Amino acid sequence: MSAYQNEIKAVAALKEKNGSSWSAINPEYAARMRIQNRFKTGLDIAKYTAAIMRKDMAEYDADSSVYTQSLGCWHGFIGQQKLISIKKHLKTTNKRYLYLSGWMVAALRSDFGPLPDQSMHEKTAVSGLIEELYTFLRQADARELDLLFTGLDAARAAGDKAKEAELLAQIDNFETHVVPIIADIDAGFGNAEATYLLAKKMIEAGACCIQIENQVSDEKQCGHQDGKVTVPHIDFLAKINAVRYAFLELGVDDGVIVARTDSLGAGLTKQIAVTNEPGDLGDLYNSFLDCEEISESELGNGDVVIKREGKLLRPKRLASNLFQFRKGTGEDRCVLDCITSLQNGADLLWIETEKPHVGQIKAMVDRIREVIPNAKLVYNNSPSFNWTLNFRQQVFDAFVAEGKDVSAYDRNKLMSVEYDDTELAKVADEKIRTFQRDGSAHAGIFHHLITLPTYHTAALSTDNLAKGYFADEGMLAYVKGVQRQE
Amino acid sequence: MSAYQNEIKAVAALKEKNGSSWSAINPEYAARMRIQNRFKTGLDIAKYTAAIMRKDMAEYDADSSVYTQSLGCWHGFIGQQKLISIKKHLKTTNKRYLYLSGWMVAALRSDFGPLPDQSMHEKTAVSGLIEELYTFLRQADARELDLLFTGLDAARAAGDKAKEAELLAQIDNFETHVVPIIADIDAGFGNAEATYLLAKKMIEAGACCIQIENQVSDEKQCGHQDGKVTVPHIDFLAKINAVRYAFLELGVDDGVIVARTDSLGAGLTKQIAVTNEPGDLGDLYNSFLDCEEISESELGNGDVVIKREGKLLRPKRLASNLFQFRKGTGEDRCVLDCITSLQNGADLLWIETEKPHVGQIKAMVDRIREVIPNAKLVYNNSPSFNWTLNFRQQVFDAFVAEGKDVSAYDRNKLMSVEYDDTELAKVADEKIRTFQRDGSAHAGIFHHLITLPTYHTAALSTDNLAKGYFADEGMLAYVKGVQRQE
Amino acid sequence: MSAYQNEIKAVAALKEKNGSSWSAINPEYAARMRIQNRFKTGLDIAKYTAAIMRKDMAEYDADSSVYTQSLGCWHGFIGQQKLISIKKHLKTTNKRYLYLSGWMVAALRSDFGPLPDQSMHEKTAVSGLIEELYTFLRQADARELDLLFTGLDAARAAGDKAKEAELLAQIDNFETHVVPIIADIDAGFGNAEATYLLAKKMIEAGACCIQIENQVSDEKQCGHQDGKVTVPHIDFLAKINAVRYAFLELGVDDGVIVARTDSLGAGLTKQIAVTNEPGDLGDLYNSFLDCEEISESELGNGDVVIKREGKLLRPKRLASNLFQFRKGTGEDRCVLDCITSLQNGADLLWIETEKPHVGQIKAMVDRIREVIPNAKLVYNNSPSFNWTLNFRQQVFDAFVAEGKDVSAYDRNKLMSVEYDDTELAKVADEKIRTFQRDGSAHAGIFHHLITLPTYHTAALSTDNLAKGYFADEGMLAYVKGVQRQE
Amino acid sequence: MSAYQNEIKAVAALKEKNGSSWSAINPEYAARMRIQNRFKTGLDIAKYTAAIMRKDMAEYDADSSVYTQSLGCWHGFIGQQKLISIKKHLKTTNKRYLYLSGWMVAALRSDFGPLPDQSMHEKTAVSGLIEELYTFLRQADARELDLLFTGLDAARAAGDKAKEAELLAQIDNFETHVVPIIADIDAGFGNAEATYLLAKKMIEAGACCIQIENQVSDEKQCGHQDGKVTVPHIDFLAKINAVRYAFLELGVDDGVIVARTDSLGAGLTKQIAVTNEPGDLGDLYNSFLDCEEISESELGNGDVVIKREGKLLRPKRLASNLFQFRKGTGEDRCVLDCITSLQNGADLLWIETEKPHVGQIKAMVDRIREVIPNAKLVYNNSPSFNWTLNFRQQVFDAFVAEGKDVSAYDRNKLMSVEYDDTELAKVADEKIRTFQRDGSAHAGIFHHLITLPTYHTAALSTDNLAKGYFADEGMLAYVKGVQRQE
Ligand SMILES: [Ca+2]
Ligand SMILES: [Ca+2]
Ligand SMILES: [Ca+2]
Ligand SMILES: [Ca+2]
Repeated sequence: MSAYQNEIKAVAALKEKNGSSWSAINPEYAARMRIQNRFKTGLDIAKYTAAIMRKDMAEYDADSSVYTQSLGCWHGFIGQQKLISIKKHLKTTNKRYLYLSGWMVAALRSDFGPLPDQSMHEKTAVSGLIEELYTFLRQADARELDLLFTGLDAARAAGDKAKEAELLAQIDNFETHVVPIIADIDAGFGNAEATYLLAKKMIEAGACCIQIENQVSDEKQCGHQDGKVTVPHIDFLAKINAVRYAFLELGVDDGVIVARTDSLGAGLTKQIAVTNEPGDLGDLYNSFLDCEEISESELGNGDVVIKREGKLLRPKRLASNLFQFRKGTGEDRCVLDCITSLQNGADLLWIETEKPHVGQIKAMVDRIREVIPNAKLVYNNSPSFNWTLNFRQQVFDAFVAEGKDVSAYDRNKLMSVEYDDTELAKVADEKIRTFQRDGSAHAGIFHHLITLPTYHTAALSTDNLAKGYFADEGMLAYVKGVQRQE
Repeated sequence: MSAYQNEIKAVAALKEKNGSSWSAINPEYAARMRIQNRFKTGLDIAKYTAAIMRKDMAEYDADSSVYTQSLGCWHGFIGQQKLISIKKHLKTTNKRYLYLSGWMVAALRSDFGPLPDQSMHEKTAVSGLIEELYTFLRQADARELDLLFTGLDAARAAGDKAKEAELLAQIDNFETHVVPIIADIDAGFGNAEATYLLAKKMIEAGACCIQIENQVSDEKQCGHQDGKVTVPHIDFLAKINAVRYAFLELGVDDGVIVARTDSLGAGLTKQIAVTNEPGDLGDLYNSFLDCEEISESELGNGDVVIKREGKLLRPKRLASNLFQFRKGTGEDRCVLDCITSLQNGADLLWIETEKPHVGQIKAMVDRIREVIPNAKLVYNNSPSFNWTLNFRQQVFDAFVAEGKDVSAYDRNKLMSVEYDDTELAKVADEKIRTFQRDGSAHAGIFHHLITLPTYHTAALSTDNLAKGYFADEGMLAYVKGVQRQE
Repeated sequence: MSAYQNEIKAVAALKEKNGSSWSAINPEYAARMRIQNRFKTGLDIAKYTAAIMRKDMAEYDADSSVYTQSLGCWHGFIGQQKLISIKKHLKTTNKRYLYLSGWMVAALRSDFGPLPDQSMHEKTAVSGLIEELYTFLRQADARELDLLFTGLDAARAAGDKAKEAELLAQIDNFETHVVPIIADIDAGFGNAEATYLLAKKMIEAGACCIQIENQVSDEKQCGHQDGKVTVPHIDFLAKINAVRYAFLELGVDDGVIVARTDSLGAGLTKQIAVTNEPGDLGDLYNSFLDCEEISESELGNGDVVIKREGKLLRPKRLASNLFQFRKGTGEDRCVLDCITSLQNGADLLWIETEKPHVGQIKAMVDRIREVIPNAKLVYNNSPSFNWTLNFRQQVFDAFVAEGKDVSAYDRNKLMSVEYDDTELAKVADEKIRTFQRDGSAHAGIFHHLITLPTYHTAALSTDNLAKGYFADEGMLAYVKGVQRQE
Repeated sequence: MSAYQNEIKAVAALKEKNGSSWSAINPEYAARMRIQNRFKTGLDIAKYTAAIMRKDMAEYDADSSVYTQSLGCWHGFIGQQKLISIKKHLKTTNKRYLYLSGWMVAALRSDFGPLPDQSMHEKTAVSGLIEELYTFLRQADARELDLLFTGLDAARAAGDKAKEAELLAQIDNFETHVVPIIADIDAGFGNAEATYLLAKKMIEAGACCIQIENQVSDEKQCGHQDGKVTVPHIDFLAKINAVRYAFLELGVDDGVIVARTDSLGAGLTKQIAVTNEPGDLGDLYNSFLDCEEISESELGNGDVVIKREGKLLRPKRLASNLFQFRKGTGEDRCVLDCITSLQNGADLLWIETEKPHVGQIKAMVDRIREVIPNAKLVYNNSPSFNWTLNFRQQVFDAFVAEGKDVSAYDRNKLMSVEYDDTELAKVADEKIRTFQRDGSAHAGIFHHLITLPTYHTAALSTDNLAKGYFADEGMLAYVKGVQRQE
């Protein structure tokens, strides 16, 4: 028997048990409400979506062409219209997820108004947006099912048996708009206990996947090129553990943790790591510090020094009480971070990079996979990269191997108003088009997202309408720009 | 002295008064924060914007070409990007307002998820959105002023006196993003006391203008063409009075009330109005009831009858306990509604119509203005009208006067895939382009809005990106669709 | 195996399945978190508590001495301390519920500040308080279980096997603080669809029982003694049905609906009920109208008249457009209301009375039970009754039967500073003490509550401390008044 | 002219200006609404209350008997009933403030449910409670004024001119329930920018006084007796500056900053302070570190050492990466903290102590006042001190000076069931009663508060009712315990 039939039977039995006092209750109508509300709680969503993500991860492991994608959405309505569009044009939700952007929560969803991306807003805005996204996806299910039940009644009123049968099949095979979300928790908005508390609220809202990072965003030195600040592994691993316990408490056994490393762009640290024996994680972290040998006499009062390899050394230290890593150690620290995360409870990796470059990320993933062979990445196709410059430049240098042409193209004015229609341009655009496929084939990327794309699409579409409506076009700007497209 | 200078002086004096304990306080830095926060409370916004709207109403009275416009915005970020676009392209905020759409609050901003437009959501979502819109507009001011103060410091560091002087002038003449809002309160979300309470919260959030309606939206009969339900004038006038007292309590002497009538599409009423003498408002309302003379013997048990003009008559009554107005009385009731509103405390009118038709609205406004000569309308350029059909049809019939052509155009397939490039089409589009101007010149329209335009622009722009990104275009859909435009 | 053991086994198996990457996860620690979070969602609470209430209703049906009690609580902390006190002193939660007072939500929990009890506040404050109450009860469970697991670890560290065994038994037999709540939804905060929407949110928050009323609180005439306003049964029954569908959609098959009638104190109605044949519910409702025969000539213009029993009659009508019921029909209308509710989907009754009087309520319940023999009441032991006056007066008149004494007691100054120690006083206090038992034995009362008792206890306890602390007692007022008691 | 008269005149003039369309507006009624809403925004409250606190601080400086008091309140209703009680019994609000307890926000007001006092909850709960407290105080004003205007109308209806005149005087001299609040911001819930953002929201809600602390509450080692963790002065001073800029931006020139030091119970620090020359604040902070001289050969790999007074020393360091201060340096660090705070922008001090002991606090204040002679304290009369033990013990040892008795009293069983009626007990209670007066006379205490007293009073009063109501007393527990007192 179908889910719909089973629910009609179930409500009819309650009606019978309760007798004539329930005479006004219509069992088929109640059944439709039940079918229209498949996911009654956020934890039901979290368990359902966790299983989907685990299946997708296994299918990617078997075939690197079968990867997953998402766009960051800053409101339930934006997520809803994205999933409606996916179903309309692409016919299945399979391999499409939501992304919860901490940047967009800070920029758009705080009671404080727009804030920078430093975990300064009220942390309930994060869990609030997850719940909102799933409320809107569940309502999209309910509306489409209601339309199907309306057509079912119309088929019945016309005695059309074939159409009734096709609609009942569409109802039984209905594809929910509810999909997995990768939810950004920043660094947990506090210590490990605070991380657990927030993760728990995010999972109760429906999240099957939590992304957590090893940086201290509120200590960035904007005046330094690599001004981000990392914590020792023990601090970050404790937060991974806190997120795991939130999943476990709630019964989401399959919950997914994405460990993000910011080490590539982080030249600083607040702490010197505790170390108990040489070669352990504390010692490895401290090994990257930029030190100098200063005689005990040449040392300033209050200077801080560390014993490394039998000598007392002075790590370079800013006025802000931050210590510096040696230049050029970003990649090495990322690889250590990532291996350590997968060895200690993370499920997926995120390496924050400064440009979209398949070879660069492949190099790091190859080093990681010589230790953890199926290590999988979530990759931010960042909206703050200038994709055209990066890729025309990338295709320029790919020429220089046997690129005859080279001299015909400057390399400094490549991004231009008009280098269009050139081979470098059509090829650059093709490399952009295949970037995700190529990174998933060669650099272990399981999931491709853009963090804040719908910030820009909402701004642009508002500007494009306002620009006409308030000026000579008046209502024609709306009719042409909006009404004619839909 | 400029506002900026005055604030530097003011903070320097406090620093001096407090002595060396305030040595770390930088008076110019504090002054910039004060300049960046011109509107410290919502009531400061409400008073500032009320004066703007009153000025605009006076300028429209003197010159019908000088009208005002707004688009409905469903989030602070959408309102913010609209005002940023206005300033970028059109160089002034003058004559541009915000509109708070009750439909979009119901559809998008409730803790219940999407709801129909029946005042069923939590009413604090309405005031919450007003505050959010003004938080985002105030932040846009702060960000642009911060950029100007940054350029001021750079001019000073370069010893560039002319540029320093130009920037100080740009700071002193800065045009705020804060503009008036026309805020939809539906029918007040309750009785007159409840209306006052909500209005007060909306005005405290910054609203200088409240739009209130005479319908009972939660009693619509969707099964009737003119299924809306009105209340007797005494009920509606009490709510106008409640809104006035909220403005007065808060000191917003100049607050604006828009009285919306739904009578054109309302064929029903729940109440029979109390009347004390013939010809008063109660009697006029009841005069429009659709009655029939039934002998006391021919009357059903429990039937309800009214004495009109010396006879007992039975008003037509639905099973839902609603009474029917005579067909064709919509316009007459609208004119009575509107005259009554302006005679009893409203400032502006809104006549809800079923199509964008200048002659139709002019006819009603002419009747109103023979009593109230400067009566002014707020006109919803409704997004649910098919603008192309309506206006090609309107231009078809404008031909038929001496429109030779007529026979060359069907009138039933006018809206078409390809009647484009015809004279009827180019002319229809021109009529759309000039619709607002023409209605403001001929039909007393002070303000033109669209209620839910940014619902559609957000949906469309999300669909247009998703359609490519998740299919073969991948990142090229974002680079082309988004990054290349901005 | 115990729940605790089963959860340790379950987490150990996941740890084994996942391998050394989960080495830091402690299965017993995770198991404790699971035991400490028995009720992971509000719907789990609603189903658990609904079964308790159904069991209690059956046990009351078998034995009228086994009734249930609650106190209204206005904050999660108040509910929590009530349940902690119950467990400490009375050793079981059995037969004790929570009550959610709509009056206290209006007075205390609105974003508007204190409001009168007219459903004018934001309706999400109602569901919000249910969730808060259950959050605090769940946290009380977690804290007490954490203390038991701490003692378990201490027993183990001391090698005390008997104590370890007793603590494991206390953990396996732990009695949750989570109990049923009777949740006031007023009249649904809107129409039937709105009622469904709010009920659904209240049930998702944990409520197994919803109390809904047939009055229109925002139309009370405070200037009339019996100034409340009722709706026809069809309107109220539609709202009962809406609440049932919310329970059914959510899978809370056992959900309980309390139908409250306000007819005893309601002399008015806004509507004249639709009636299709004599004797139906519409006709019965209209039968109670106070009408007068006026000749068609003697009738005012616009007067409204109804055909009852072959004649045209004019129901008495206020300027407010409300119709009057005949005096002395309150009880008859209550009995009709109640029978109708139980015949059409309600589970329990609430008859709002003007004084605590067992005989008065028994009279109505006897009439109801001659139709519905097991009809059960929820009875508000109202805090706005003067219990001492009512009951000394009640005991005075119980004397007058063969009460010799009568002359020794005035009857007008009975409530007095000093009629204490009299037989009338000690007996009046005893009648108060046994009031609930007696009403449950003789008047069908399944549940006794007080609506807003913790409003008064919080006010009193704050006043009693402030009165001393800020005056000569200083810190001694706190030490004596607070610290010495606990 | 009175405020009331002036407002009647003001509204009558608007009515006249607007003409007959405002005929329904009653100017006296509107005037009453204005009088009933004296404080239209939180910033109006903050400026009004800041001036009160500054006046009180000056009056305390002139006379140490004129000090101020508050009780922590966890809900607007609790604060409201406290101020109502003050006005009823003590006839003026003068010298009584509110206290906003961060502990009670964590324990009671978070969306997460009860949390420990570690700034882990959503920070908007803090500002939310300030706004709620002032909403309830403003409503208490409105209700009492409404009662006075009702009596005014009754006097007029009786032609009683003397009573009309007395009521108008009571209206013109009405004492608002709105008083200053000392608002706990913990350590700012983040860095200095985050502190500013939250302070701004708290001041906009009405707070004229912000209390900020130098500890890192989320790093406490509960396993250490003095397990709190401090930050170097530069970090704390930056947060003082952030709070000052919030006051200044908002125009609250008179805003008060309370700098709380936790150094007395803090034996740890996460950071070693940056120092530029000997004797500066960084060097002074580091001077308190507990170091040991270890030969470069005897040092572990990765050990951290500091140069102090020409030698390399190893500060004691926990596995948690925290450094230890020398035992017995708590008082010295408190005195440095406090002097530094008043020298760098704080207005008042708070020294967190472990027992209520006038001599102990006087000792520290004397050291502070030899540098800052009018330094003033806010003193927490902590509810977690056992006041009876501490003070019977204090009075026991005050005997031992020439206390003959000594031998008659043990000193270990002093707190007892029955040492009552002894001279030590009556004297201990008298010392408790005069503790605040004595500390204000001898130890510079301007303000005495209890942090979480209404947590306990609400728990106790709920338990005391539940204990009877649910057991044999039934309704008599409410009538006796509640109804008879009020
Ligand atoms: Ca992030
Ligand atoms: Ca509306
Ligand atoms: Ca109620
Ligand atoms: Ca604190």
